Amino acid sequence: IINGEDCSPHSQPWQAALVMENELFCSGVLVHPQWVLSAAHCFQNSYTIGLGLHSLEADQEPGSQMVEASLSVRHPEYNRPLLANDLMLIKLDESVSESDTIRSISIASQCPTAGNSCLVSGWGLLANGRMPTVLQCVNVSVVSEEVCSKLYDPLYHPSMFCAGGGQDQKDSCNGDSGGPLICNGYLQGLVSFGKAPCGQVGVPGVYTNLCKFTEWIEKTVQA
Ligand SMILES: NC(=[NH2+])c1ccc(N)cc1
Ligand SMILES: [Zn+2]
Repeated sequence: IINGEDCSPHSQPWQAALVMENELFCSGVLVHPQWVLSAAHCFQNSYTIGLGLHSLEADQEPGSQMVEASLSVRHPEYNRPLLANDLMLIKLDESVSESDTIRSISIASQCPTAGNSCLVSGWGLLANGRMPTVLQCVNVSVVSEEVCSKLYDPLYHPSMFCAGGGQDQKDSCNGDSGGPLICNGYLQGLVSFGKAPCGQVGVPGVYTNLCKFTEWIEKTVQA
């Protein structure tokens, strides 16, 4: 997250983290007590999801569950077109509790609207160059489908939407992938990609257009 701040301790209780060896590579979103939503390019044969964590310290977090899983469904249309349909559903090895630091969120019912101020959180690279210690928070608004489609032509696809790109250089970055983008208390999208370096004036970051997969996500979970 570039030019963000420290989220209020557990202000985003749906936020999830994907960890490999000793590091952290992606984030996710708890959209169901047994299902985590993330970005397809974060695929892994097996996962280790950290929930209810303001900091990546399971010890400093009394209320946090480091669950695991292995079943993950990538969208059939991922990367076709290139970078398109970037979303994936990870099924937890076990349900989770419904606590005050771990809560599932609902997926945006309607689609993005330009200028609509939203919020994105994650543990990716900071405004400077490093890894943060606690979840970062930054606010970015949605860009008209016109500006977005033109700015990223031909990579732009209906399964994506831009946000940010303002002169406040607020944007996402490596490590924030899969992170959640909330608008009006709803999960509008997920961190997908964007031109590097991050935080370029006029170059908003692209996210997954979840409103265009509401039917698929449901269908996939109920089977
Ligand atoms: N928002 C961005 N510029 C971005 C998002 C994801 C990513 N992997 C790299 C850059
Ligand atoms: Zn805490």
